[PDB]
Parts: sequence; structure tokens; C-alpha cells
Amino acid sequence: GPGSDLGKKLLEAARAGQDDEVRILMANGADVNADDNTGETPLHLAAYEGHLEIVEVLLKTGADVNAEDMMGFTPLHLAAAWGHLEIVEVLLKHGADVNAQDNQGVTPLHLAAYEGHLEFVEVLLKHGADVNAQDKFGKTPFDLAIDNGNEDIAEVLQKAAK
Amino acid sequence: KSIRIGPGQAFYAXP
Repeated sequence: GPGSDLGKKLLEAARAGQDDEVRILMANGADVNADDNTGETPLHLAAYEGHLEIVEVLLKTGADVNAEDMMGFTPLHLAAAWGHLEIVEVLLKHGADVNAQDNQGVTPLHLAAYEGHLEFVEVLLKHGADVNAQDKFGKTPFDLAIDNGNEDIAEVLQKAAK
Repeated sequence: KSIRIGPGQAFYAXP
């Protein structure tokens, strides 16, 4: 339909870190929540690529903070997995579902636990992350952490479980 | 397995 090309230009600009182009395209009515071939919205791609300024612009111009792509990822899943703490916090401040499950039952806490970033685990726990969530294999974040040598996280997750 | 999640990459993706 009309505007589809603006949405594709916006998706590219958010993926590529083109701050000014994003602003131009929004001022021209581009669909902030258009999605690409795998269901990524601009907010997904900005969070995936670590583009904090664009994440912020997209949120203020109406991005769906809890949009899901074809794998069930939300922007928060991608920001956690790729170690963008400020984006994780901004996303949560704007209503990101901290316990969002992708199509395999993986939550952001699972991801932070597996990757091994203690501060990400603490942030998510502080915002109500579910220590008891089980993915499609019955694994909790604890299971992922301990299975990946992230002992300090496993212990923090254990104490939270009590 | 391995590989971080991404647009076309599930968390559980084969070996």
C-alpha cells in the first residue's frame, strides 16, 4: 500500500544507524511499526544494532515496545542478547515486557543468564524478571547459566528464587 | 549450537 517504501527506508535507516534519516522519514509519515522480511520492526533493528539514539526517537514517535518478530523476539530480547544495557533500560522504562517469551519459551533473563552478563541479570531481576520461567526444554535461566559456567549468575539467580 | 539470537536465528538452532 501507500507508504510501504517509506517503511522499508525506515527499517534500513534504523538498522544502519542513520539518525537524521530516521527523523526525516518519521516527519514524512513513515510507519514506525512497519516490519521487514523476518518481522523485525525498526525498534527491533535499532535495539539489535545498539543504536540508542534511534531507539529513543522510535519510542517517542510511537514504536510498539512489545512487537514480536517471526522468532517471537521483542526488542528487549535482542538488546539483552547483544549487550546493550542502556537500551535494555530505556526499553523497560517504556513498558517492555520483561518476561516476554519467544517461540521457544526463552525470556530476556534466559538470554542474559546464558550470555554471562551479571549486570544484565540484576537489571532484569530488579524489573521483575521471572526466575522460574521454563523454555521449550524445561530449562530455567539458572539451568542456562550453570550449563555455561556462569556460576556467579547461577548463585544470584538461586538467591532470587527464595 | 552457538550463535547469538538474531532476526533469522533462534536461540535453539540445531547443534
